[PDB]
Parts: sequence; structure tokens; C-alpha cells
Amino acid sequence: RECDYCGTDIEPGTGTMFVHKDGATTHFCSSKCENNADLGREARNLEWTDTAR
Amino acid sequence: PQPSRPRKGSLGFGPRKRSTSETPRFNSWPSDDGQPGVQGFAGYKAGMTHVVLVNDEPNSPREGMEETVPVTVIETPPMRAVALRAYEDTPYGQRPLTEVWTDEFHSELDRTLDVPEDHDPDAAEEQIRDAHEAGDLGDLRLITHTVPDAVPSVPKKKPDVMETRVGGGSVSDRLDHALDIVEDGGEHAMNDIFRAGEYADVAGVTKGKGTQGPVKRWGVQKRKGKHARQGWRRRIGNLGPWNPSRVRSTVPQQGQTGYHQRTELNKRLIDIGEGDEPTVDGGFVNYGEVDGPYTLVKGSVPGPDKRLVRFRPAVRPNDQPRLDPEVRYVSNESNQG
Amino acid sequence: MEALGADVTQGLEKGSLITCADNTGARELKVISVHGYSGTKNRHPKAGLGDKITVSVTKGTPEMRRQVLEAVVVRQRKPIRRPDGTRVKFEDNAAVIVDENEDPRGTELKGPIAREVAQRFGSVASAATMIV
RNA sequence: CGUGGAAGUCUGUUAGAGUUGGUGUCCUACAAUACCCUCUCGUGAUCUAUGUGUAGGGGUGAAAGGCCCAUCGAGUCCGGCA
RNA sequence: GCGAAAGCCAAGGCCUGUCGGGAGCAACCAACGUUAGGGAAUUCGGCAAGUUAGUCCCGUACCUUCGGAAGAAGGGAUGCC
RNA sequence: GGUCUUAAGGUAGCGUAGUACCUUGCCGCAUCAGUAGCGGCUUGCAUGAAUGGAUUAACCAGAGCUUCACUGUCCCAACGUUGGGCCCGGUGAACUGUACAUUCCAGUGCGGAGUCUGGAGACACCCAGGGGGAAGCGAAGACCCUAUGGA
RNA sequence: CGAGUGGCUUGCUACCUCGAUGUCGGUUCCCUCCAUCCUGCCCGUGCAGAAGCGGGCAAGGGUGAGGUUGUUCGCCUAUUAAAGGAGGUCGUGAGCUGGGUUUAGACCGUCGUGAGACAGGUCGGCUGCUAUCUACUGGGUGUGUAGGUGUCUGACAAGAACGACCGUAUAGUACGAGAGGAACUACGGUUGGUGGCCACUGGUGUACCGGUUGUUCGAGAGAGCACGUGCCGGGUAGCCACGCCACACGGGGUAAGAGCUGAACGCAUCUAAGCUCGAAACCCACUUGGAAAAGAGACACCGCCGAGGUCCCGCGUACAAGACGCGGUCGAUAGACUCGGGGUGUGCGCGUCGAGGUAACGAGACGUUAAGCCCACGAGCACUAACAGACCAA
Ligand SMILES: COC(=O)C[C@](O)(CCCC(C)(C)O)C(=O)O[C@@H]1C(OC)=C[C@]23CCCN2CCc2cc4c(cc2[C@H]13)OCO4
Ligand SMILES: [Cl-]
Ligand SMILES: [Cl-]
Ligand SMILES: [K+]
Ligand SMILES: [Mg+2]
Ligand SMILES: [Mg+2]
Ligand SMILES: [Mg+2]
Ligand SMILES: [Mg+2]
Ligand SMILES: [Mg+2]
Ligand SMILES: [Mg+2]
Ligand SMILES: [Mg+2]
Ligand SMILES: [Mg+2]
Ligand SMILES: [Mg+2]
Ligand SMILES: [Mg+2]
Ligand SMILES: [Mg+2]
Ligand SMILES: [Mg+2]
Ligand SMILES: [Mg+2]
Ligand SMILES: [Mg+2]
Ligand SMILES: [Mg+2]
Ligand SMILES: [Mg+2]
Ligand SMILES: [Mg+2]
Ligand SMILES: [Mg+2]
Ligand SMILES: [Mg+2]
Ligand SMILES: [Mg+2]
Ligand SMILES: [Mg+2]
Ligand code: NA
Ligand code: NA
Ligand code: NA
Ligand code: NA
Ligand code: NA
Ligand code: NA
Ligand code: NA
Ligand code: NA
Ligand code: NA
Ligand code: NA
Ligand code: NA
Ligand code: NA
Ligand code: NA
Ligand code: NA
Ligand code: NA
Ligand code: NA
Ligand code: NA
Ligand SMILES: [Sr+2]
Ligand SMILES: [Sr+2]
Ligand SMILES: [Sr+2]
Ligand SMILES: [Sr+2]
Ligand SMILES: [Sr+2]
Ligand SMILES: [Sr+2]
Ligand SMILES: [Sr+2]
Ligand SMILES: [Sr+2]
Ligand SMILES: [Sr+2]
Ligand SMILES: [Sr+2]
Ligand SMILES: [Sr+2]
Ligand SMILES: [Sr+2]
Ligand SMILES: [Sr+2]
Ligand SMILES: [Sr+2]
Ligand SMILES: [Sr+2]
Ligand SMILES: [Sr+2]
Ligand SMILES: [Sr+2]
Ligand SMILES: [Sr+2]
Ligand SMILES: [Sr+2]
Ligand SMILES: [Sr+2]
Ligand SMILES: [Sr+2]
Ligand SMILES: [Sr+2]
Ligand SMILES: [Sr+2]
Ligand SMILES: [Sr+2]
Ligand SMILES: [Sr+2]
Ligand SMILES: [Sr+2]
Ligand SMILES: [Sr+2]
Ligand SMILES: [Sr+2]
Ligand SMILES: [Sr+2]
Ligand SMILES: [Sr+2]
Ligand SMILES: [Sr+2]
Ligand SMILES: [Sr+2]
Ligand SMILES: [Sr+2]
Ligand SMILES: [Sr+2]
Ligand SMILES: [Sr+2]
Repeated sequence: RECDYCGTDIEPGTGTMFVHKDGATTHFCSSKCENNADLGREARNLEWTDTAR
Repeated sequence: PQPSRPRKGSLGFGPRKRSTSETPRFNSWPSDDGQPGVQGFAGYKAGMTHVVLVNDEPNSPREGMEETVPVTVIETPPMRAVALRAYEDTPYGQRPLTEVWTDEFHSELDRTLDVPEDHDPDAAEEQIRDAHEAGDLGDLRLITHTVPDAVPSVPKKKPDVMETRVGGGSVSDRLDHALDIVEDGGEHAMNDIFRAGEYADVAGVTKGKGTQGPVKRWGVQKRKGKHARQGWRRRIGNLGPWNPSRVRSTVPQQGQTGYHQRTELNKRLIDIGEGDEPTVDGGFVNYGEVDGPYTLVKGSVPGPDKRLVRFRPAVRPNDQPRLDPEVRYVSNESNQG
Repeated sequence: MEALGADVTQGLEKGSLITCADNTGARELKVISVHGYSGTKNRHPKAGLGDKITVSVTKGTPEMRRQVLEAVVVRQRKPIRRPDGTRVKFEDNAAVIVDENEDPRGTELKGPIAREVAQRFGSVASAATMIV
């Protein structure tokens, strides 16, 4: 699988899946990505992220 | 009428003091069933990783599916069974009779023992056989040591010596099986005793925490509410009633916590291999890199990284052996991050 | 009960105010008790995803309000562990009102459900719009 | 609408005065009444320095038997008195 | 900055609110920071802690001795160039 | 009862009250559940008119209750920060002490014993700890009675 | 109606303490009792089944959360297998709390001429001490057994290390007209307890990196202070729980009970001798401690002029002192360096753009730059430091 935020490959047997109000599903690879998302930041704007580079 | 509540902590792991030997000592051994064999082995704790595995359990609704299982990596290099000790049945229990040693010894065994220069392996063997004829022979155990030199992450070279029982067939056939292992040079591997998928009992001397209070050591409550601000936070209510006018040893008190011997029952051996397949990127934290004979134990194992853990075939298994589990994936991801 | 197929860290307690994920007329539910549970001294009785709980209706229609009904915990904020190691958490804490035979009191269910709840309570599944 | 700027008026760790809770700290104390935070008043029946007056069954008291030099339901000292 | 407020800094003063050295420095204690999910279930009692907060705009109930209630409540704004 | 004591015989109001014994009074509100709180009723053990009654805007470090918000008060505890604590140099008290004293379980005894009796246990010394016991230390009991005591 | 047991209630007595044995309730922590609430095994039934009622053995484990009330008690709610009762100075203030009783202030009602009173109500109203002995939890030093290293034995000791529930198959089956509706057994899970561990999720993380407010160092750069991080965002290692792993079956002997054989008493009889069974209870099994077990233990090797140990040195798998463990050049023990593995989030400077502005000036944007900075982990690497050397000892 791939992280719906940064874009790196989520190591199997790791990570969290956040289920939104409408039913949408967001797989995260780490807490760092979850926290950046909660801050309202979009992955495209952060240079360390694979979705950006 | 004041609610009931189970006591704080168990009274069966006492006295909660520092262990005499850092090398664990089994107090029980498996029953004599099929073919003769050494009833144990030993390794050195490396660290932890996870494994994706295929469900072996026939009674599970998930039989055949991918399941993530936590695993403790333990480096298990070949050990040397340097002698055969024999016990005799005396009216005062089992007392050691004689020992049958070797000629071939490891270069750095002299760091622990006063290595034998002059011994008679035949007179010793004769004394043991005269005892078997008399019907006085108890059990047959092997004096065994580890080769920490084979493990680059463990600083020590000084071998950890421990006694291990040989059980199985008849007392005549296991005497012969024991003498064969010894007379060669004593070299045996994890494979000789264990097969992946079997249940083992891991014994180890826990992580030392020095002195800790009742809350950590016995799991007692902290002072609650208003009582927490008065000058008492982590101290118990009282040391006992007015009568008996003494403090009972059963009351939760401060002292040594950790560095105790524990024998963790029914641990599944996920895989026994050789190489660098379970090693973590950047190396196991506070340990190092694994590239040699290893064992993957399901879940946790007592003691810190670098500590000597002991293995023994489960004396009380609950489940039937489901041999050689299919390992789909082993994580090599850095333990830092 | 039947195994969930997931390890749950109970995110709710007795007295917790949760959402009512249905069209029964009940908007907010308050947890009173948890079916089959027995705690220990000083411990607040804990409820989590997949538990059958007893609730009181805090907010809603005059007829539904104040009623002591049984419910099933469908969604929770605190993570649960799936067999593949992955954690699954929700946006809110929610429950669906149920009857004596475990059939939903309402007709339509609002928001998603966890697949483990669906397998345990079948008639709640065959009413679920989204199953994650 | 503006002007005016009243008030035992309001906010306020301005100065200054006071002392609600923590039943915190201390409790052979830093201290025979202390420390910290919190809290109240702060243009008035306000607070304060100095000088001055009222003296013991007497003063003084917005009154608690409060206070009158760590002493008060009758100060202190010495005497009566062994 | 409203300010004899905070915080920071001059002038001036001081290192004398006058015993030091050592141990990632344990238990325990005093002061205190941060704690997932739940959110007063704690307790005689929200005690303790926390929440709110400056300024401008909008807007503001019952009651009332018409003075007040009232900063009711609630909502929005706020930097730099 | 349909007057009598002793002059009158409780009027407006308020009322289960900071006054109500019975009492958690009865009904209602609110809560899953409310000896609480508020409203109503109210025969008030033993309310009531400057011994002032009722009522009341505003004010309050005054007593009780409810809601929103908030949170380590709690579930249930964790990790961290500073000063101690611990070891070393220097300085250097006090409380307390009939004697003996390694105690424990029972018993006995002025009936609540480390010291008596019977057993059990017990090699000596030292370090740290939280305070079970010494009916621990501190104060010739402020309660109670007594004194041909005091004020 | 009669006979008793207990010592939880109440009453009685006045033996003990008035040169003081701190009063209720609560809390916290430990042990116990059985007259047993649940759980195990049983007997009876107005025992079809299911669900009950009553009784017996049995104290292993459990017996929980909440609303009013200071309450104990009790009433009430929802859960539960059940939400039993009692003793330990009505266990527990040199542990806590201080809501009630019961000081000094005040109010109300009643009583009193009055001061003032009340086994009436109400608001307010303080919690001392540096542990000598003993006791226990853990830690050391000596001596005894009588040179050393390593491995063991097991007298004794501790444990609840396990308790309980739900679900599925059995089975819509046995039973019953129907309604309704089991069990043996095999499985999956949950809960409480217990021990351990950190790959995973989570917390912390005043290591670290970044953003940013005020002020000071002229600006810039780069920094100090704002409580022991100014605040905000992220967060490695470690430590942790809210995370994860593990915690039988079976034997043996019994209780209540069900029986066999069997006599006294030709019969009968579970009992008198004998025997087969039979509880979550007892013993074993399992875990932990344990040569100071004074019968003070066993084995193997080394050594008595030398085995081994201590000091010393570099360090932690250890640690409050002490202790413990490892390494010491025949070396990777620690540091430096370089990689690897990680944290943060794109450095200074320069170039282009930039709303505008005559210009000066200019917040900011892009590139250089997966940049810069940083790391409590790993590897490589003898460069630096584990050197020199001392002592005890049959
Ligand atoms: C009426 O109650 C009191 O007076 C309590 C007290 O005053 C407490 C004194 C505490 C001190 C000052 C000695 O620390 C007192 O002296 O009690 C005595 C007292 O003080 C030592 C102890 C007494 C004597 C017999 C045991 N008992 C224990 C405490 C107590 C408690 C009481 C009691 C008497 C006692 C006595 O009346 C009912 O409640
Ligand atoms: Cl407490
Ligand atoms: Cl409940
Ligand atoms: K007394
Ligand atoms: Mg990690
Ligand atoms: Mg990760
Ligand atoms: Mg409680
Ligand atoms: Mg004057
Ligand atoms: Mg929280
Ligand atoms: Mg409570
Ligand atoms: Mg407060
Ligand atoms: Mg009322
Ligand atoms: Mg009149
Ligand atoms: Mg006296
Ligand atoms: Mg008196
Ligand atoms: Mg007089
Ligand atoms: Mg005492
Ligand atoms: Mg009985
Ligand atoms: Mg018991
Ligand atoms: Mg008591
Ligand atoms: Mg006490
Ligand atoms: Mg006290
Ligand atoms: Mg004290
Ligand atoms: Mg009161
Ligand atoms: Mg009072
Ligand atoms: Na204190
Ligand atoms: Na006491
Ligand atoms: Na005017
Ligand atoms: Na003050
Ligand atoms: Na005032
Ligand atoms: Na006088
Ligand atoms: Na009157
Ligand atoms: Na805190
Ligand atoms: Na004590
Ligand atoms: Na009796
Ligand atoms: Na008490
Ligand atoms: Na029992
Ligand atoms: Na109650
Ligand atoms: Na007492
Ligand atoms: Na006290
Ligand atoms: Na008490
Ligand atoms: Na048996
Ligand atoms: Sr052994
Ligand atoms: Sr043993
Ligand atoms: Sr206190
Ligand atoms: Sr006693
Ligand atoms: Sr004023
Ligand atoms: Sr007070
Ligand atoms: Sr102080
Ligand atoms: Sr004081
Ligand atoms: Sr405080
Ligand atoms: Sr003011
Ligand atoms: Sr005189
Ligand atoms: Sr200066
Ligand atoms: Sr000096
Ligand atoms: Sr943080
Ligand atoms: Sr409350
Ligand atoms: Sr409450
Ligand atoms: Sr606003
Ligand atoms: Sr009337
Ligand atoms: Sr102490
Ligand atoms: Sr006195
Ligand atoms: Sr009995
Ligand atoms: Sr029963
Ligand atoms: Sr009582
Ligand atoms: Sr009652
Ligand atoms: Sr008790
Ligand atoms: Sr009362
Ligand atoms: Sr009274
Ligand atoms: Sr009081
Ligand atoms: Sr001797
Ligand atoms: Sr069934
Ligand atoms: Sr049916
Ligand atoms: Sr600072
Ligand atoms: Sr702020
Ligand atoms: Sr029998
Ligand atoms: Sr010995």
C-alpha cells in the first residue's frame, strides 16, 4: 500500500487508517503525516513529501 | 461495606530480590517420550521486528490468511556440550555422581573455567554404568556453554555455562546418545533440538530497574484526589492493622524491581534460520547487526538486548504443534523513526 | 459473544455522550452500562466498538428523550487493531439503537460502520450504507 | 446630538491597605503568626508618618468579651506572702 | 503599551537573599510541564487545576427602585508590506 | 364546646422554613437513578407583623442547587523539568533515655505483655525505605465527677 | 413451648487507662472467619424440559460502577456468574480526609425574669514530631561450615497464577400437546487477576529541528532573556500503557454424595473390617526463593609457590553507598573520524520575480537546495584512551 498523504510505501504491519465522516478512507504511514494533515496542510506544498517531488 | 479487590501483585515470584546467576536456571524439565535428545538450548537477545505470517490454526476463521505477528530476534549460534554429568538416587534426593569430559575445548573457555588437563573419561563412564546396573542412576544432564565470540554484538567472550537434561528413550540409550554428543567436541545447533513451529519455554533474567516504589513494583494506586496534594503521592495507606503489631511481608513495599529470573511459558518458534534476514536497517538499537544463526520467538522475551536467554521444549503446551509456519514477510524497517 | 476479528481499546465509559447513527428520532446517547461486563474496584465501566450497551437518550424528539434503550457501538475515536497490524480510527463515537432480538429500531443508518460490527450484528449490516 | 464630569461608582499586584481558598510550604520554622499562588479594597465611613490625649473594675471598643507592649471574662511590676 | 502594568534594556548597584564536590542523578518528597480515548465517573463540595481573556464592529433577555441589569448572552475582526 | 385559664385568642402575610419532631411529608420538575435543589400543597411538634411581617432591583472572597464550556478530580497512570533526597570535604544541634532488650504465636496477669508461662523462630554488624508495634514522643485530660476550690 | 451457640447490635457493670491509649464516616493497604451471594461437586422437589424452590460438602477465586445523604444504615438505577455477611483497639489520623459529633463568632424555633439552656436546626471555625528499639521490604560487610573456579542438589519457603463469563457446533435436537427448550464434548472470544516486553499503536521526550511575538547586541547574519522550553509545530533513543506476548491438561487422596462386597442380626444393610468412585477445595504437577539445612551439602577440574582473587584502567546487559556484569592490545571497552540508520523540513549568500514607488526602498515568491542543522543507535576504523604497575593468597 501507499500513504494517502506523503506517497511513500507503508511498511506492512504498520500505520493507521482514518475513516472520515462521509465514509472516505485515508491511510497514513506515520503520526507525522496525520499531524501535518490535521494542521490543514496539503502534501503538495511540503518539500519532504513524495507527492510534492 | 467497602468493595472487595484482588491484592496488589503476585506473591509467587518472591522474594523480589536480585538474581544470583545472570544465566537462568530451569527448575523443571520435559517428560521422557520418544527418541533421546538434549532438552534445551540458549541464545542472546537481539531485539524485535514483525513478521507477516499465514494462519496455521485449523480452528480459526482466518485459516490461510495473512496475519502480522510480533517477533523477538534471538541469535542462536552453536553451543558446546563439554561434559556429561550423572546423578544418583540417594535417600536425600538427587546428588551428582561423576562427570565425563572431553579433550577438545574452545580457545576462550579458560575465561570462566579451570579447563581439565588430566581426566579419565573411561573411569567416569564406568562409575555411571555400575550405577545403572545397580538401579541407582537418576537422570543424565550435560554441562554446556555458549560461544559469545560467534556473536559480534555481545561484548563478552567469557562463555555462559549451564546444565541441560537429556531425556527421551531408555536410560541405556540416552547415556549412549549423551556420550556421542560429548566425545565429538560437543557441537550442537538449535536445529538438533528444535523445529520451527514448536512451543518452547524461554527463561531469562529480567531488565533491572534498581529500586522502585510500591506503585511500579506492585501496581498499587497513587494517592487520589485531595490525598495527592497533602504530601503523599506514591506511598501506600498503611503498613498494616494495629494487630498484629508487626508489618507483614505481604504488604507492598519498596525495593529491587527487575533483574529477577522468569520462565515465560509456551512461546512459539516462528522460524529458525541463518543469515541477515531479520536484521533491522541501521542495526538493532543498543545491540548491532545480525548475520548468523538466529531464532524468531513469537512475542516478547524476558531480559534486555545482549542478555542470555534459555530455551526448553514446552513442559505444559496448550495447543498441538503446527510445524514450519509460512513466512510471507519479515520487516527490516529501521527501529529508529 | 462471537470474536470480533479485531483488538479494541475501549474508548468510551459509563456516562459518555455519543452520536446516534440512525433515524430513530434520537440524536445524542448517554452510556449507562455495557452488556456482559464486570469491572474491578474504582474502574469506570468501559465500552468500545462492537459492544452491546445500555443507553439513555439525552437529545432528540420528546417521545424518544429520557428512554432507556439498548444500543450497539458502531464507530469510535480511539484506534482498534486489525489482524494485519493496521490501526483503524473514526471521526466520532457512534451507536445504533437496537431491540431485544438485536434488530435496528430505525430503518436508515447514518455514516460508516466497522466491518467487525457488521459481522457480529447482521441485521445492522444489512442496513449499513458504508462498511469500512 | 453635543458639552459637562458627578459618584462611600466600576476595572486595576499604580502607590498603598486588606486577608477568601489552597485546609498547599513550614510546623526543634527564615518566622513564639513566616512563604508562595489565589483572592478583596484602592477619591473615601480611604490609607499613612510624627506629635498629642484617655489607665486597670479603669480606658478604648462600627461590639469579637476585641484591644490596652508575644500578657486580658479585669494589664504589668513589686509587696501583702512562707 | 492605556499605564507609575508585563516582559526586555540603560545609569547605578551586585554575584553576600553567602558552604561546597560527585552520581542521566534510583525510591520517595517539594515546586512544575506534557499526557491518547473518555470528560466530574472524582469529592461533603469541581477542593486543586483548567477554561475565558487585550482592542474594534455587530448584537444583547428576564427583571428593575428606570440608575441599572450589561463586558448579559451570541457573532465577526485583529500580523507584515 | 356550639366559655375556661390568665388580658386577648393569631388579623396581612409567609409556611415541611437557617423555624417542621414525625420526615427522605405528598404531587410535580430534573436525572438511568436526586435524604439534594426549585415549584405547588401545607393541619405551622413549636411561623407572623419595628421581639417587625412580606417583598425586592442593585451589591457580595456569604449558604445550597442546575446547565454550557474546560480540564489528569477520576478511569489509570506515564514520561519529563528544577530543588532536595543518595555518595564525598567542611561545619554541626535537638527531641528522647528505670533497667534489660533478636523476636513471633498463644496463654496468663489490675481484664490491652519485647521482659511472666508454653512453644516456635533466632549467626553478628551495617546501608536505604515506608512508618505495623513500643497502648511511640510532645502537654500533671480542656470532657466527666469530686473539693464545705477560683473567677 | 423447650434447649442452646456466637460475641456483629443494644443494654448492664464500673475491672483497666483521666501526669490523655486522638471519637464518626470515608479512604488506602494487609491478614483472617463461615453462619456461602456466585463459582465446583452433590441430595430432595409440589423434579417433563427450561427456569426455580429447599437442603449438603466447600472459604480456591470472585463479590464490581453509579444518583440523594457527612452518614454507618438505607432507598434508588443500569450492569453482573454474584454484585454475601463479619473479625483484626467498631483493623488502619508518628497514612490521608475533615463532611458529621463537640470549643471560642452568629442566626431561628422552644424554654427561662435573666445570665443563659437544648441528646433541636443552621452558616463559619487549626490536624504537631529529624525513628532510639522492634517489625517488615530490599541492599551490603563479616564470622561459621574449612585453597580456588564452574556446575548442581533441595531440607524448607511463597503463589490464585490462575478465577469467571459470553458465543458457535451439539440443536431448534433430547424433553413437551404446545408454548418453550437443555447436556456431554469440541471449539472461538471477553473479563478480572498475574508475570514479562516495546516490532506495532499511543504518551512523554525543558535531546534535537523549524515557525514566530517583545526586547537587547546598530541593520544583516547570529544570538541572550521572557522560570527554570517565551509561545506555537514536529519529534529520535529510552522509559512507558491506552500497546504486544505468556499464564493447562493430567495424576493422587478425600468431603458431601453414588455405590460394591459384607457381618454383627441365616434375611436385609454403602460400613462395623475391606473396596470402586466423587468438589473451583487438599497433595502432586508448574513458577519463584533457597548451603547458615550446625547432619552447615554434592560433583568436576585447577592449585598449595602458586590456582584464584583484590587494587588499577576502559565501560554497562548492573547500580542510592556497597553489590553485580563485561572488556583491558593475543583488544573493538569508551571517545574522535567516516559511513549506515534516524529527527526536522529546504540554511547563509547570490540570481530571477515582487504589490507598488521618480528614486531610495520593498513584505514576500522561485532557484541554487531530498537543502541546512541535529542524534542518547549501528558499522567500519587501533587514530586517542584501556597504560604503568601494586597487593593478597593454601
Ligand atoms: C470526648 O472525646 C475527647 O475528649 C477526645 C480527646 O480529647 C482527644 C485527645 C487527643 C489528644 C489531645 C490527647 O491528642 C480525648 O482525650 O480522648 C481520650 C483519649 O486521649 C488520650 C483517649 C481515650 C482514652 C480511652 C481511649 N480513648 C481514645 C480517644 C477518645 C475518644 C473519645 C472519647 C474519649 C477518648 C479518650 O470520648 C468519645 O470519643
Ligand atoms: Cl488516596
Ligand atoms: Cl455499569
Ligand atoms: K484516659
Ligand atoms: Mg522505535
Ligand atoms: Mg514509523
Ligand atoms: Mg470507590
Ligand atoms: Mg497616633
Ligand atoms: Mg486526556
Ligand atoms: Mg462516589
Ligand atoms: Mg478553584
Ligand atoms: Mg422542599
Ligand atoms: Mg405590634
Ligand atoms: Mg490532671
Ligand atoms: Mg466544662
Ligand atoms: Mg465563685
Ligand atoms: Mg498511638
Ligand atoms: Mg458448612
Ligand atoms: Mg482465603
Ligand atoms: Mg476504628
Ligand atoms: Mg496508625
Ligand atoms: Mg495526626
Ligand atoms: Mg510525622
Ligand atoms: Mg455542614
Ligand atoms: Mg458545620
Ligand atoms: Na506534608
Ligand atoms: Na490507631
Ligand atoms: Na446631559
Ligand atoms: Na494571603
Ligand atoms: Na467587601
Ligand atoms: Na484590673
Ligand atoms: Na410569637
Ligand atoms: Na499532571
Ligand atoms: Na512504626
Ligand atoms: Na451464649
Ligand atoms: Na475512620
Ligand atoms: Na471461597
Ligand atoms: Na450511596
Ligand atoms: Na483505638
Ligand atoms: Na491528622
Ligand atoms: Na479517621
Ligand atoms: Na481428583
Ligand atoms: Sr538448572
Ligand atoms: Sr527448584
Ligand atoms: Sr494536609
Ligand atoms: Sr500486640
Ligand atoms: Sr472606588
Ligand atoms: Sr479553612
Ligand atoms: Sr520552606
Ligand atoms: Sr503555623
Ligand atoms: Sr496551588
Ligand atoms: Sr478595584
Ligand atoms: Sr509573694
Ligand atoms: Sr549595568
Ligand atoms: Sr561565609
Ligand atoms: Sr510536546
Ligand atoms: Sr457533580
Ligand atoms: Sr457524584
Ligand atoms: Sr467574542
Ligand atoms: Sr390562620
Ligand atoms: Sr525516614
Ligand atoms: Sr491544661
Ligand atoms: Sr466449616
Ligand atoms: Sr451455588
Ligand atoms: Sr456504626
Ligand atoms: Sr434510615
Ligand atoms: Sr474492615
Ligand atoms: Sr444531624
Ligand atoms: Sr443537639
Ligand atoms: Sr467543621
Ligand atoms: Sr563461633
Ligand atoms: Sr448454545
Ligand atoms: Sr420457537
Ligand atoms: Sr531559559
Ligand atoms: Sr494565549
Ligand atoms: Sr462415603
Ligand atoms: Sr556451607
